[PDB]
Amino acid sequence: VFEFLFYNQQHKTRNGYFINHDNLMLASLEERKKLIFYFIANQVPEKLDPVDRVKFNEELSDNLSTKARLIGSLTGLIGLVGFPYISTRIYSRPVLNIGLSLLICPFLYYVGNQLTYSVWEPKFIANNNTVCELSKKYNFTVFDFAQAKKEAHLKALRTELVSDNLLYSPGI
Amino acid sequence: MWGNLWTEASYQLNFNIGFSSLRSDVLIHLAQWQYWWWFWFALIWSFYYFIILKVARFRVLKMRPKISTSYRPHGKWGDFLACIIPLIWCINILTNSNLILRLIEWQNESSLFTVRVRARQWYWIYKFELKNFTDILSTPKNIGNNRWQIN
Amino acid sequence: DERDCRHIDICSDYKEDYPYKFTRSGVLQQPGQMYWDLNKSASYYSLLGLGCSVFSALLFL
Amino acid sequence: RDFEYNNQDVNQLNGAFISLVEDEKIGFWVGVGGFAYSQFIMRKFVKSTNIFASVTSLFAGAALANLYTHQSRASYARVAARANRNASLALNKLMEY
Amino acid sequence: MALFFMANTAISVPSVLDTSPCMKQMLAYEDCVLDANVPQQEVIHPQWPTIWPRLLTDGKLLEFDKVPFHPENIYNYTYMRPLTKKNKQYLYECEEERFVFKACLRKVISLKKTDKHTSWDTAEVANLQLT
Amino acid sequence: IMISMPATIKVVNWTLSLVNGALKIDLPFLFSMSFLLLFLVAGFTGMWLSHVSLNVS
Amino acid sequence: SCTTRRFIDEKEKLEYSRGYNQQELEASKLRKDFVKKYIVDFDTTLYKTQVERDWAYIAKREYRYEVQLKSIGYGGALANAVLLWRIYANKKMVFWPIPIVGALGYLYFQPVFFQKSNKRFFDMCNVGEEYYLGRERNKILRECNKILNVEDF
Amino acid sequence: ALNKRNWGYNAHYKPELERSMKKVLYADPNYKFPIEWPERYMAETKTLEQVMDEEENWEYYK
Amino acid sequence: AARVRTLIAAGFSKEEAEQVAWLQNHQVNGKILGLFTGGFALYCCNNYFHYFERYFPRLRYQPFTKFLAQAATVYFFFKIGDYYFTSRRYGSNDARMNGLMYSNTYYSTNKEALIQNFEPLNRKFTEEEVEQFLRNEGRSQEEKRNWIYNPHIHGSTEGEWKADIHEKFDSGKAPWEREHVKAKILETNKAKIDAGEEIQLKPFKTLNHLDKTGLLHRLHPFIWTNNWTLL
Amino acid sequence: MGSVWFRNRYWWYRSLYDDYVAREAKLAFGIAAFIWLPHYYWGIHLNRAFEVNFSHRNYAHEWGPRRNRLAHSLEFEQFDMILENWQDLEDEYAQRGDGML
Amino acid sequence: MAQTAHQNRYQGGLCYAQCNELFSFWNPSIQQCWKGCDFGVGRVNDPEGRIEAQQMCKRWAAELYWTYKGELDTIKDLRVHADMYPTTPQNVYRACLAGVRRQKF
Amino acid sequence: VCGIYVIHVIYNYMIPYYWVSTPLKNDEFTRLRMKDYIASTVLEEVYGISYAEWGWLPHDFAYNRMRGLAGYMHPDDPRAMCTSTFHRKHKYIEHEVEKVGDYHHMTYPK
Amino acid sequence: MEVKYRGPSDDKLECEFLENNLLSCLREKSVQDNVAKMTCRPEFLVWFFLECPTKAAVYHDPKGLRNIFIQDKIKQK
Amino acid sequence: IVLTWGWSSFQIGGYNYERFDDNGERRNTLYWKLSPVEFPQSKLWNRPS
Amino acid sequence: DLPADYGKMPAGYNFLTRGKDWREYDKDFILRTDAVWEKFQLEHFFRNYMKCFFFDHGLKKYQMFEPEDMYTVVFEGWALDDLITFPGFTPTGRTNSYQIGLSPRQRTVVPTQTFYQMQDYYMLCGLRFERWFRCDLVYHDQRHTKFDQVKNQKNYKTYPCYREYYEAQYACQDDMFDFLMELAYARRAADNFESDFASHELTTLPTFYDTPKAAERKTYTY
Amino acid sequence: DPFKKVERDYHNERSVHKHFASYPLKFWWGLNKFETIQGIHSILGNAADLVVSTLSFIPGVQGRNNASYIENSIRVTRFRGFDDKTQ
Ligand code: HEA
Repeated sequence: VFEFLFYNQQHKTRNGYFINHDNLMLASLEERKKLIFYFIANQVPEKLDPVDRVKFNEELSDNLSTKARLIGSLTGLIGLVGFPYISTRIYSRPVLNIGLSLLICPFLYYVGNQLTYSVWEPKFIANNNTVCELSKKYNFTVFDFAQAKKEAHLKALRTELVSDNLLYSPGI
Repeated sequence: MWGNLWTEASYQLNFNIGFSSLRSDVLIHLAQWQYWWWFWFALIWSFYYFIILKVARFRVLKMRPKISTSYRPHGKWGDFLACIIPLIWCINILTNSNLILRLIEWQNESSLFTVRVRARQWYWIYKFELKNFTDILSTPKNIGNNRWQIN
Repeated sequence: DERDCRHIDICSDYKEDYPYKFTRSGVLQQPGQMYWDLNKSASYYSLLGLGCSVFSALLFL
Repeated sequence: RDFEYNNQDVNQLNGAFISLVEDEKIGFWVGVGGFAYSQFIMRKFVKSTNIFASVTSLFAGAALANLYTHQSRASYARVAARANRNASLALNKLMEY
Repeated sequence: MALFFMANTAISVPSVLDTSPCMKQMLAYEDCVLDANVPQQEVIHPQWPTIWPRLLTDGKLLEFDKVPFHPENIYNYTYMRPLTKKNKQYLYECEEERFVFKACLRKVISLKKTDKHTSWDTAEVANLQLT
Repeated sequence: IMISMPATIKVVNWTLSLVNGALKIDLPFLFSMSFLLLFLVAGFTGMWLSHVSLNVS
Repeated sequence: SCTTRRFIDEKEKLEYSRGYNQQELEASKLRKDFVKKYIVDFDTTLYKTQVERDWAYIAKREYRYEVQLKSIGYGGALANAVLLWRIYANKKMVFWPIPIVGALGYLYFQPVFFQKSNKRFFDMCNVGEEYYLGRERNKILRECNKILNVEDF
Repeated sequence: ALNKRNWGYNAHYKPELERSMKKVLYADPNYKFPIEWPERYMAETKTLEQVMDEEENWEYYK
Repeated sequence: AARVRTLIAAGFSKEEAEQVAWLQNHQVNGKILGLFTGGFALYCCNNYFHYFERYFPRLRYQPFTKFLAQAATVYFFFKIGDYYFTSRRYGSNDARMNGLMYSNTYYSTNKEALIQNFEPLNRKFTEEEVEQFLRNEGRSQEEKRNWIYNPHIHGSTEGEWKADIHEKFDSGKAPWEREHVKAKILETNKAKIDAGEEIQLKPFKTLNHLDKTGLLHRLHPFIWTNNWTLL
Repeated sequence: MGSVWFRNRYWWYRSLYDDYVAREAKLAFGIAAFIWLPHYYWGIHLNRAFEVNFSHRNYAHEWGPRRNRLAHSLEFEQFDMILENWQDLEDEYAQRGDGML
Repeated sequence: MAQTAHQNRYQGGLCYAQCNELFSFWNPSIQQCWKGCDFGVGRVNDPEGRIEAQQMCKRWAAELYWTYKGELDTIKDLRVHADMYPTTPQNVYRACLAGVRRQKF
Repeated sequence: VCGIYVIHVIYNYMIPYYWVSTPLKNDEFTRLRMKDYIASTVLEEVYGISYAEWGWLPHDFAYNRMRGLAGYMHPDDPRAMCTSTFHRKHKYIEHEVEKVGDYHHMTYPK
Repeated sequence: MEVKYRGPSDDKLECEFLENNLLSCLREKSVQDNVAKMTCRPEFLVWFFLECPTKAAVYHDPKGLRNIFIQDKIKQK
Repeated sequence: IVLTWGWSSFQIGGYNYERFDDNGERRNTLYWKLSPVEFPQSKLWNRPS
Repeated sequence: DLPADYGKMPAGYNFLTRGKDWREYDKDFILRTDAVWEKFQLEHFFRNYMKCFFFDHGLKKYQMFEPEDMYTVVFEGWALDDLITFPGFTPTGRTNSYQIGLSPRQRTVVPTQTFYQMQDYYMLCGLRFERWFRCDLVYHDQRHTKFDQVKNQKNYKTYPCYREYYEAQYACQDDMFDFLMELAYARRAADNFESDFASHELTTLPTFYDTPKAAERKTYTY
Repeated sequence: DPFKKVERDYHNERSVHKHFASYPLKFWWGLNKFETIQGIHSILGNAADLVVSTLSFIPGVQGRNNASYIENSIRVTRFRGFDDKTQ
């Protein structure tokens, strides 16, 4: 019942995947358009045009995608204080040192990325002029949102299914 | 050989080891059966490797002789236990034969053509019936994507 | 062309029939004495000689 | 024209969202206060390291915030589950061809 | 044999990939002709209208001056019958396929073996033969 | 095909009796070993000839 | 056939001995990229058409034997030689040299083998325009032919 | 329904070409073929002259 | 093993949720079986871990090596379970051998079909398709709706509307299968056509690509436990 | 496998033959696996060759006559093109009766 | 059952099982009725399915034995006798029709 | 075991042959068919086809299925009534057929 | 199955026979089989396409075909 | 004698023959797609049968 | 689908294709890149496969001889015999390359399953010959005036025992046919019917197949 | 090129984008299933939002406007239905 470690969990709590029809049950019409555009562009940019996808991806990187990575990197570097934390002249344990450093750094990176996302996603999504322009251009419907959600769930299932045999895949 | 299509199918050379030609399905099946039978006997021969060496190294009078106090034998299931090896070979042979025979036997009435082979003293005679000639005109042709047309 | 690697006018299936005549490239090719192979052998021999000479010079000290 | 969300479900969702926002603000304030109190208490009588004290303070603050935000978040989750289930079923029945 | 007699099942052995130039067009023309069910057997050739025009005129494919013509059944000397209008009608249903097949054959005829085919030795290996 | 069942018993009995004994090599013993070796191949040839397809071939 | 395979292998060895040129080197790099992406690192079971899957699996088996297995064997031979020298030095059986030199030799001979049968592997991709893999292979072959000023098949 | 299959009945030609007129003809519910698949392989009993007369006196379905 | 209610929470039909749950349950149950099998080993061969210290002296001297070896054993058991459940393991689609997990045929076929047959819509649903879906409210019931053509309300011709009404509802031709809709979609997504990206008209039919019973791939069921006979 | 599966091996021993070759059997099994690898590899190669032969035979049965008919049709189409050119020439000769001559 | 669609007689199904009740133990009519029931799979519940099944049965019977055009359309009695061997195309067509009639669901 | 094999030959090969001897006015063909089918359908002669991929290779199965289906062409064969289905794909892997009941001819497997 | 290899022969006598058959076929079928005596054997013409392929180039050459037509008209005259 | 050659001689000989003699095939064939496959050695010489 | 008479054969459609721009069908076809090599191989295979004849220059014509041993072709080439002219695969030159199958089996009078238990058709040949002899004796004398042996072949009728005679000829061999024909000649010179002396059924066991009301036995059902 | 990261290719559409190195390194994200961990993350986010408003008093940065329904929904539903069982 520890599937949280046995299954992928990084893709869940980011990129606006938490939004669903229930949220659109309370948003305004322009708010619904903006939310639909953001969710569709994030989860399934294939349905959108290529130039628009490129612009939206650039905006997402300038807003959260690169920023959350930078914040996580800063947190990990903070956690990287004193790589030989347990070191002695008699013996320096490289195994224990590298293991502790690896255990500390990923948690700090995840914390920093999560903090940056949870802090800037409302501001970036709500008050992006480019996102508003894209929402005006697209104006996705509820049927579009449902189809996009189904496609995103299928893609999420495929991602775990694709990396099912990462050791030896003769294919039979 | 009719033209460049060399119809000679055997073409076996002198001092041949195996069958003449593997162009026949029966010959291919027989060769495969022989190779498989030769493949799966390993363990058997293995015992033969170990029995000879032990007898020739620790059973002689000058090397570990044994005082056999065996008034009578008391085996009960030895023959049935050892019979599994003959049973397996028999089953394999029967399966191979039934597979080969089922494609070349009990199929006379469903024949595309008919020929009579009468072997006379120092000669053979091949007789073709009149109806066979008509059958020659009545052969279906699989033209196109597996479409059968009868002229 | 010297580097044609097709010295006999036969396909990979060798659809031609013996005697399989040689090709124009095979006209010029010398088996095992071409420039590339000879240079490869020369380079192996030079590397071995340089290693042995360096080892001897170190021992000569 | 497009599909419209159910009325009663929409009203329940709106009420739950308002309550959730208010409870979130209250819980954030309560969690800050609890973190401060935990830091003080640990510095008072606990003979331990500052790292352990800070970890205990953060954990206790998160626990206090969760305790203050249990009922509201749970009700919001239940309402969202029911609404999303109904909406998904209706939409799937609509687009099925 | 047995359940495990050969001990190796060569599932990798795939069906031999056919590499005929205009096989698809030829088979489509053949299927259309078969659906039409034209009594004349020579119609199977794409160039049949240009091969024996007498079939469209009287069905007089060959001269029977020396060999007597003694028909016995309907399926006798079928090459000696003109194309019936109904059949001709069914012949019109496949005109597009016949024209496409003829165009494909002509395009294949226009092809040549130029000197730029440096892989002339490595043909079968390219043509899905290294099984 | 079923006839080979008794022959295998005889071969097994010979092989087993040859083992775990006090071997006193005489000229007779070599001839018995040669007889066993010859009987080994003949049984296999007969069993192979018992196949209907092989016999027809 | 077997004779065709022998001729192909011998011609590949002779060509690798003759040289690799510059335009041929770039074409080999492109072909290696295509084989690695669409064949070597792409599971053949993912292809839409079953026939495409079969052809890709045949090509993948050829790569596994002609490139991966041959490189593994060469690396293992190099590792055995190095381990023999080391055991001669220490008069005892070491453990690191086997795996270390095996990995180094696999990395080294991995490209060289991929350098020899670069064309041959490409020859296993000519499924035809009826397959998406076939269309991509045709585009790649057209690019290589434009680069090399020669008409391949 | 899962196991229901054609079993090779009335296997008419399915033209894959887009420019195939017969396709459109095959789309017409009033289209008539030259002969029924059940009878396409049946032995012809009519006389040659009668068959020729009947074929000459034939009208298109369209 | 997916909280089947949650699967329907996202885009998933009751049958589609069942298929997704079957696939996820297969993967997760394989991994969990491997992990739990690893657990009993450490609860049993813990002494065997200590006894194997004469052959490997550093373990008796370096305590952390014991924990590393325990983790290695757990990982080995988990990987063994995964290979037993999440590997390729192709086998014969035989009715007497299917069902029993001598091979991973069902899960492998489902995963391969899902990977091969899934692609995004690559475009937006047309308003006519949206309108047709909007007009499809409850029209899928068992009783065929008596569509009445009112010239004051439907306009056009009575027969023309009746044929149009049949095509929209009675005939069942999809809005993605409409000629006008196809032409409009061709006119709209030209930008994507400027990149040569194919347009998917029908959404990915989950019921047409996954089957827990495996009937879609036509794999015969277990002989001993299936009354129905496939093919 | 061997004496382990039985609860009274002695009995079991006698119950077969009243003779003991157990160590021989164990060493023989080990050597037998170690040797059985190679014949398996060779048989795999041979079976692959046989399967290739069967596939080639099936393909020749299916594609041979079709390829022959296609070649005949190609020759006929080339002849038809040549005949069309010759018919154009004949039409010119009709338009140019003796001028072409 | 080489021409049938089931590996085993027990796998033939009730329809095929009814075939065993249709004729005696000494007639290939059992195999003929099994083939007919196979032809009727997924078409019995449909009227156009039954029509197409009759056409398919006629086509199969014509393919089996060479008969004149329309000869099977002159069968005096479509009813079958338990002692009817598959000797004639009319008998084959009658057996196929009975097998189609015996297919439920 | 041999006697059981012999008893099967005794009960199904000789005594029925000793039953009917002379031409009969009433159902002579029926009696002869019953007698022959009582002997021509011994399972030991036909039961192989059920598990045929064990002896038929992948491409060999496709090559022989055409002859095997054509082998039982004439319906007048009571023993053919006992043979398993010749319209089955290769158990391991079939190279040609995708759907079993999807053929281009009522008598040709492809 | 095992078919040997033998390239196109292009023999002078066989080429002459094939060319005569091809010329007769052209002269006859140019009238759409509306001639006096059907003397052409189409299968033989097929050999002309494969036995004298070099001469086929003359058939594929427009000026060569025109000269051949002129010569054939002179011969028929 | 007893073990080594009895399980390696035939396979080694077949490998050497196929490697150096190409299974003794005639060279003038049309296409491997439509030609009979000349299989390698299959009747084991080291085997008594 | 624009015209109402679309698909109707155009009037006077000669079906000729003189001067047709083939570029229209270019989009309707796909050609492999190895087309040149494939065409060359196909042409070579056609030249070396169907051509089972050799063009003799002396007669300037293709000739053929019966199939013989390859050595006889090679080691005995200079002594060719039985040379004939090439007739062609068809009188009109049509192609005969097609997969062969089995034609529908003809209706049989004597069922082969009656004595199918034997690999040698001795009893089967005997029964078939007896039936054919009964049929012939029924319809012997009228052949010259009421069967295919009539003079006016426009009124020729297939002999009523044609099917039985052909089935018997298939069942029996040449020697068996000769012996049966001699016995039949004796029996016909006797003109003695089998029923003229039949007594075996008087000592035959009763059977349900021999009930008095024979028509009442067959319970017809559909 | 980002455009190269946008092309629709089947091989790209079926490529395993996660290497084994991502198996351990990204393993920390799974703690979100824990209610206490989610609450700690939310508290950190709230403190960061307060500090962000305090810094957005300076020009160029706009604070978290309490009238934004989108922002409120994002904050209240960022972890609304996290479930490792899904996907
Ligand atoms: C004394 C002589 C003798 C003995 C002992 C046998 C014993 C056997 N014979 Fe035969 N046989 C003949 C003398 C003998 N035979 C003669 C003279 C002919 C020809 C008559 C004529 O000219 O036509 C003949 C013909 C003959 C034929 C047909 C040849 C022909 O068509 O005429 C057949 C096939 O069924 C056959 C089979 C057998 C079998 C199956 C045994 C079995 O008893 C033997 C099989 C027993 C075993 C198999 C046990 C061996 C134990 C093992 C465990 C072997 C396994 C070992 C390895 C694989 C390493 N024999």
